[PDB]
Amino acid sequence: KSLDPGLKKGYWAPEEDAKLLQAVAKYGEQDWFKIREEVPGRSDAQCRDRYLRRLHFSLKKGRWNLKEEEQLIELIEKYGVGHWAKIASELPHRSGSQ
DNA sequence: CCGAAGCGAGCACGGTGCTTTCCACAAGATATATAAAGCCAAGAAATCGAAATACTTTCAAGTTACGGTAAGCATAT
Repeated sequence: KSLDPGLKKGYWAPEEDAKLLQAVAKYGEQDWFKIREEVPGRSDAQCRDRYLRRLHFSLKKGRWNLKEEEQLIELIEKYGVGHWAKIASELPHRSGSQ
């Protein structure tokens, strides 16, 4: 993903809405190397996490209400700290980076 | 019948320090036969060493799911 003349380091999504989302109907969540052969300027390593953090549905999002602190408590009560410990390996999509 | 000229010639040259073709017939050669004994000697049958075309495992190579901080931009005070 470095020293490559064919990659693009942009911030927005120019044509990504069509180049990257078609794979949702084309390929599964495996063998991402088939995607980079058709989408120029994008590498599979960043594309995986982009697809993940963009097309996920089950996330703790919204405004901080009077019922979310209990959610945080029961989240940090499942196995422990969760952010950086090994217990993050079994947390479903609850990665530490978020 | 002697005379001249070749001409062949015995005579000398110092002291020492054998092969094969036949009658001779008198022996030889090739002939069994036990019979114990070990070995040499060539033809099959059993056995084992070298190894190649294959199977396990080791080992290099890149692409894989999963972060570690760090920087540019939106919006509340």
